[PDB]
Amino acid sequence: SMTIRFHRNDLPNLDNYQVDAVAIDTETLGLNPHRDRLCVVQISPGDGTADVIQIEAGQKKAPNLVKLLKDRSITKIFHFGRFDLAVLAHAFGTMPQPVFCTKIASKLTRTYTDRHGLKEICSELLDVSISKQQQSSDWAAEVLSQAQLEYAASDVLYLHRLKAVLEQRLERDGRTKQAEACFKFLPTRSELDLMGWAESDIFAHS
Amino acid sequence: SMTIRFHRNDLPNLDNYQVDAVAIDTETLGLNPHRDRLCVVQISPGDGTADVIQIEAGQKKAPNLVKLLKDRSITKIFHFGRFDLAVLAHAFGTMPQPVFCTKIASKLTRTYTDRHGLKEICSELLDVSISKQQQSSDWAAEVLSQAQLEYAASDVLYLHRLKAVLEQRLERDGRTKQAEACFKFLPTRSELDLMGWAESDIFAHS
Amino acid sequence: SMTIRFHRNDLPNLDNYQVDAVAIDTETLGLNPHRDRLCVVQISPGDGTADVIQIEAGQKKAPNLVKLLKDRSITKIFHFGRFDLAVLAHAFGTMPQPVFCTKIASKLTRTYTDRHGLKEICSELLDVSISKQQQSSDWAAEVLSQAQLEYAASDVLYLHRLKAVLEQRLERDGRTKQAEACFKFLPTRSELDLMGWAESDIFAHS
Amino acid sequence: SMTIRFHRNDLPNLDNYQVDAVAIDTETLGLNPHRDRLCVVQISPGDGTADVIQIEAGQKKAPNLVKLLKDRSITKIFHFGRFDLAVLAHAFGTMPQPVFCTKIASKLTRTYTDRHGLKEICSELLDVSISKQQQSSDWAAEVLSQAQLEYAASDVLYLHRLKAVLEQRLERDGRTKQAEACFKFLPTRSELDLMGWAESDIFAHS
Amino acid sequence: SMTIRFHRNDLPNLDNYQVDAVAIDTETLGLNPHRDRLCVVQISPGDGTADVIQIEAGQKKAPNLVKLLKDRSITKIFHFGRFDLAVLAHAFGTMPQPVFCTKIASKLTRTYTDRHGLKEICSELLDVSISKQQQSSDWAAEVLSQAQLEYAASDVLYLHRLKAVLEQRLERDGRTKQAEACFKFLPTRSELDLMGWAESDIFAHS
Amino acid sequence: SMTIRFHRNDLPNLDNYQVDAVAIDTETLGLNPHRDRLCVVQISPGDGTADVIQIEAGQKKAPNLVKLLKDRSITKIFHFGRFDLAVLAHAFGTMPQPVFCTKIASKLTRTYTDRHGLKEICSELLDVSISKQQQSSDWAAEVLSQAQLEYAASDVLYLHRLKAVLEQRLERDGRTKQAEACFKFLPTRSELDLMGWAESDIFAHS
Amino acid sequence: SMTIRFHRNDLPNLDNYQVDAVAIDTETLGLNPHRDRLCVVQISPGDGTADVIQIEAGQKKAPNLVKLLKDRSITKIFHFGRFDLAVLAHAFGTMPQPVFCTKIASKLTRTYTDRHGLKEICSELLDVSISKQQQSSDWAAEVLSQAQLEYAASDVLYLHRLKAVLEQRLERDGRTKQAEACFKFLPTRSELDLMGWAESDIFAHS
Amino acid sequence: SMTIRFHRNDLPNLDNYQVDAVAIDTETLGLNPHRDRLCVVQISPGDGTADVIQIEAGQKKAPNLVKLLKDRSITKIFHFGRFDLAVLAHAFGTMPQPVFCTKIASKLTRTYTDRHGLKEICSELLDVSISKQQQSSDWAAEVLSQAQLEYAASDVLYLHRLKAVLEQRLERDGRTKQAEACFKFLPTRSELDLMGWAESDIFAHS
Ligand SMILES: [Mg+2]
Ligand SMILES: [Mg+2]
Ligand SMILES: [Mg+2]
Ligand SMILES: [Mg+2]
Ligand SMILES: [Mg+2]
Ligand SMILES: [Mg+2]
Ligand SMILES: [Mg+2]
Ligand SMILES: [Mg+2]
Ligand SMILES: [Mg+2]
Ligand SMILES: [Mg+2]
Ligand SMILES: [Mg+2]
Ligand SMILES: [Mg+2]
Ligand SMILES: [Mg+2]
Ligand SMILES: [Mg+2]
Ligand SMILES: [Mg+2]
Ligand SMILES: [Mg+2]
Repeated sequence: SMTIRFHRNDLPNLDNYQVDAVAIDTETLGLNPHRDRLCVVQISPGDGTADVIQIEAGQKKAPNLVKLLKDRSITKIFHFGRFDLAVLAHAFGTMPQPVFCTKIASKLTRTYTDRHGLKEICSELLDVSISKQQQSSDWAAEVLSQAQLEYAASDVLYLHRLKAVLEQRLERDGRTKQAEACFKFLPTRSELDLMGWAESDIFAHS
Repeated sequence: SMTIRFHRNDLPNLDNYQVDAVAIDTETLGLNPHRDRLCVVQISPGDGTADVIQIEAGQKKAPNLVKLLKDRSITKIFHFGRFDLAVLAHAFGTMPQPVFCTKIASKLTRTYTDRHGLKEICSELLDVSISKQQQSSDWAAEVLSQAQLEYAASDVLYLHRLKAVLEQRLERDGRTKQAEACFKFLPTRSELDLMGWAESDIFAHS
Repeated sequence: SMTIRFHRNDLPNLDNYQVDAVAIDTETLGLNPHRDRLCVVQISPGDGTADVIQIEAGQKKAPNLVKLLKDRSITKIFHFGRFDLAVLAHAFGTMPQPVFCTKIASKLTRTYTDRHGLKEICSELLDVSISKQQQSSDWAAEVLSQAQLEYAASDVLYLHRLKAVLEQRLERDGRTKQAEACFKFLPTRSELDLMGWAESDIFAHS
Repeated sequence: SMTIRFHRNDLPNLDNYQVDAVAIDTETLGLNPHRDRLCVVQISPGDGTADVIQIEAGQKKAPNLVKLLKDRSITKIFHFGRFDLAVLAHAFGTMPQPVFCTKIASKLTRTYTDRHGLKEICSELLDVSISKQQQSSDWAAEVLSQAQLEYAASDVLYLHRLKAVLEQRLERDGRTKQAEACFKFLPTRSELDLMGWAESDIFAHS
Repeated sequence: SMTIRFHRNDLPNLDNYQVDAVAIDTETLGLNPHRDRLCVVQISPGDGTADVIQIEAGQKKAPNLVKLLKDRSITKIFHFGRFDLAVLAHAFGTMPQPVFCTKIASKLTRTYTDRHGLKEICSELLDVSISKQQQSSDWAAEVLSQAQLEYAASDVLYLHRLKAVLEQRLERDGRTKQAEACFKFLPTRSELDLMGWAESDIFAHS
Repeated sequence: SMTIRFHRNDLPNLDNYQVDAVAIDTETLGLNPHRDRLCVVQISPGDGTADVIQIEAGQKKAPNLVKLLKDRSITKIFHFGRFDLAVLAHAFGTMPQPVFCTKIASKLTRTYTDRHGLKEICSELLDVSISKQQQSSDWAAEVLSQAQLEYAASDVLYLHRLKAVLEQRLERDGRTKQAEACFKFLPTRSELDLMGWAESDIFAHS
Repeated sequence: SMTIRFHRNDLPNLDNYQVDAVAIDTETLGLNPHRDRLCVVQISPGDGTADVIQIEAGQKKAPNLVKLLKDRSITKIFHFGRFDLAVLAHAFGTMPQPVFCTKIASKLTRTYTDRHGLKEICSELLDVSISKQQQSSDWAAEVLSQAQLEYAASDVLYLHRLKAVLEQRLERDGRTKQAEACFKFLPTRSELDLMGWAESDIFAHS
Repeated sequence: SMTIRFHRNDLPNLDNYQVDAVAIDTETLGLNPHRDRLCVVQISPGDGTADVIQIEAGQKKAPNLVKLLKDRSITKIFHFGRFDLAVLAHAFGTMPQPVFCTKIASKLTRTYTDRHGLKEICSELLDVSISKQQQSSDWAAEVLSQAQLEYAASDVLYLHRLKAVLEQRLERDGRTKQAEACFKFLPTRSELDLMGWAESDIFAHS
């Protein structure tokens, strides 16, 4: 479709990615990065379109995508980047930075709710309804459905708008500096997950 | 005693504190910084002596101590600095930095135990036995006992040795960079505690 | 509308409030009064209308509303006043009294259920259906919607009727005196919450 | 002994009780006042002696003791009066008042510990060691041992000293007014226990 | 209606009750028999009709109903008689016996489910759909609704049919003798509840 | 129907069972094999038809079915065979082997979900919707309904297709060898359940 | 010794057992009667001596002991008979009756404690100290130690004294009738354990 | 000492290992094999001596030890081999087999206890007291203490005796075949741990 570009292995070029921030999500075979391989990277330059990239089993390189991940002048926007950063670093050897996490930003601004999922915050903050996938998907399937492409694109099509609103909220309630420190630490939080502390709050007393 | 110097309100001067790192702990009326005032600051320059400073109710200033807290060329060593940093920032208005936390360092090196208390790690890493206070203390008492001064000093007399050993262990098992990122974030972790997130892991999914 | 009067900062006058009891609720940025500011005070004199007052960030005074809060000849009716009393005292410096809490009264009369929410008790006791707000609201928004005004007004439009029925039930089952003692203590319960005991039943054994 | 006077049913007179406050504890057959009868009332006028009164099965009256319970000019001191007030009111028909509870006072002053038992607070606040009874006692036995009399007396011999110290601590940390409101409510808390709410915090949200 | 006869205080006579078994349920102000008075007794002779008896506050006698409760030649059928037996014994001073409990019988026969409620077992065993009351009822109300009468009657209109089917199932799977021993003990189980063991399995190890 | 053949006690012959694998499920009176007898065995040769065999109370033999269970050249396919293997071994004295368990295979392949029920995996892997039985069934009833026969047949009509897809997934993600070792152990796991370890993970540390 | 007579398989005669009550305990290979065989029966006629009977693997008969178990004129005293009754009935085919259980009697009299073990109640009620076995024993060993014989005898040497005291306590606090009903039901409680309800309180609501 | 031979990296030869079974344990930096490297392998040929082998950081080969691990004619005895098998396979690339696990064997024989630790079973089954290490050890230390060597040797010096006794117990209580099936599966259980199922019972329903 005009909204969703599908690719195998990597972006074909970075012509669409002369931007200051990109929105990223991933699909995997599950929540254990050492067991469950990366299957899809979905990314948007913020212009209302998305690229959905199918990652092959055993794929070690994605040079164009990795250029964006390494580029320190490009902010990588995630919703709950803690997981995606670990998966991406594990897959391609580069820990993306710098980052903005809309879920951390939601936790620091939407102090009246415990519901910080992407669907909930898109409805509340953007008046955008994204459909939640009900049946679980084998994202390692050789052929991905158009339904799967649409779900994957919906994860990134709105993160730039979400970041814009959450930055306003962070400034309004006075927590911009703390959010930024969380974003600076988040790559280390993901590293510690890969290293063996996925189940531990390193800052907890016990 | 020759090991422990007692002071009211503040250090009398910084003649003893021409150092690159200081060891710090505090005593309070309890674990809620908004309710439970700061009562004692104990600090050591690492030379085998300690200063124990009695903090008065309503005391808003401690200029000599605060000079050390603000001095970015002086590393402040804590065991579980997350709490002390919040108490100190709440009391005097300065968030101390930069910091080294021996409890975070223990969690990242002593991967074979869940026991990361100061007494346990001093015994294991330093062959130093520190006596644990058994009965709970009113640290807001007008007169502090010599026993209380000794307990307070024991909290800081060994942190320089502990940091030396833990830095070696961090380098041996390859986690120096992650530890340093945790130390950079820790002042924000303490800020978030004071701001209302004391009971939340900001990096958790839910 | 004729049912709902909107105001900024404060009631314009007390012409509508020559009454023996007022019904009050609040909206905030969340459940932590030290973190989450007061955003809305909604109040009804019991005549089938409601005033919805938008409270600005940093607002320290609301003189007309505070006159009602201080007036010991005016009973302040809440549903779960424990929270609202703490928020109001924190915002404006006056602990409202005397009070009647329809949730405490429900607990002492509706001994056949664990459901003591306002919607449930309005349906059962008054045959009045109030719509529950489904999506969470940013009550600190510069502009409040008419939907938000209606939700806020629904919190206070029926508390006088509810108190009338609950007083009858308290007398029928013989617990008026105990309810009144609870209402006398409730301002202290809210004070203790602000002081640091929000998570503790002060009367519990342990 | 000179410290402990034993009585059957009631105090023989109130010659020893021309005082402004009395210290009281009880022994029962267990923690359920409707099932487990009152067996012993122990009381001290604060002069370093104690009266231990054996209560018979089915005993409905204790006129001299009840005169003290009703006397509003005499403060009844308990450690955790919530239970004793319910037992006494159930046994003799009078809810004692006014009261001072050293356990509530401890909770409001000893903010650095979760240990608020009588033995712990006597050691810490009074430097008085009271022996804890290790084996459980049948307090309904026809004959009480001297050991049992000593345990019962130890419960009341020090409450006046404890109240003196805790009043100083309440004033030092600024919570005298809140403590007094708790003491005023406590008789109602005990009434609500007898009425069927022993397992419910009436002030809880849910 | 022809199915439901309403009475105040007691059955007018026992002309309808020349039977070998009666079906009984009750309504109360809640689940604590010492606090929550008996409000309704509903009873059926098994002929497809039901008597619904409104019990007044403070009512100590119901002579015709109590004749049935005491009559050892008449089996009293309950669904979960453990509660009703305690309420009835508390209200009128007679522990009904002998009894049959369809819930105990269900537990001993319907070994393939954890759902032993009356609605579930009537649907499964009788192909009879009884409507569950959704909103909670004040059964102490001076005036009971026809809806309330129908709910109360539905509790007893089918227990004879249920007992017939459950007796067949008990015989089929070989547990008639154990069921009968449970029914013989059940009045004592209800007595122990009234005596103070409502929260304890007396046969448990600990 | 042409899809479902009903039998009493046993298959009439094995003309339909000249196959390399059979799909099997059972129905019982509940989840405790020592208490809850086998009531139904449902089996399919994989050709789109199913045999539903009613097992009588006290039935000790089913010679034709047991020939299939013992035949080591015939793989017995189950969904969660752990339970069925114990029930079958308990009923007829033969532990079926070798086996394939689609639930173990699902756990080893569908690493992105915790939902491993037959309905869920048939929908996801086969695009086959099987209706879940909502009301609980007495499977020991003398007469089984056509609805019950259809539910029982649905348990086995698709297991050959499910095994085909799961074998492909096991090979794709590299866990065929581990799955096969689990299938070899499963008969012992069921034996240990019958022997008294039904509630213990024998491989757990503690 | 003169206190302990050892036997293989059975009592040699009943010359010592012309009594109205016997005290009984057992030893097994564990707490699951279907898995863990009976190994020892220890029994006392109440005269200060005990018989310890070693039960062989596969032993189906113990005629002299079983005569006592069946004899309805002989009360069988246990501490927690619920388990021993199931083990004995499983081993020899006779459910012993009538019974007295000192643990049920303790629960109904010692309302001031949750500690109802034999050692605790012997110390408190009899002033008799019995040594608890610290290391776990293989009671199926071909040769039992004298230490094991002494432990086994200590289980029964004092139950007659314990029953005497507990009967007095039951009469004093008015619960003799309820205790007797519990003793009448206990054989059924043990039957239900053997039948498959060992983990269920049959009288519970859910 | 004559009992303990220390080696760096590997056994110097297999002259001592012309045996049918070897006893093995390991020491690591913690319980996560992907994070916590192998530090020590301790092994005994069953002759009352032990070899303690220090494993270097990054060591990928131990050819003589690995010859024993691969040798299918040599049974590898562990206490809780589930962990050691994963650590050894992760370190050197060979999954040891066949195996005997004394902890699984204990679980299948010592049905009267939940205590299956090596110290407990050595005391009970062998009358051998092994000292438990109290303080936690850094097993990655460049220099291991003689105390550490003795602890490590104590883990393997008695496993042959333990296996001898447990085989007798397995035969006595009839579970040899089930134990052997568990031992055959255990290498797969350890593989599944390394693959990502360390926290899941693969045989559980859910
Ligand atoms: Mg996604
Ligand atoms: Mg994401
Ligand atoms: Mg300290
Ligand atoms: Mg500290
Ligand atoms: Mg509101
Ligand atoms: Mg409210
Ligand atoms: Mg006492
Ligand atoms: Mg007391
Ligand atoms: Mg009912
Ligand atoms: Mg009922
Ligand atoms: Mg089935
Ligand atoms: Mg199945
Ligand atoms: Mg025993
Ligand atoms: Mg016993
Ligand atoms: Mg070891
Ligand atoms: Mg081991």
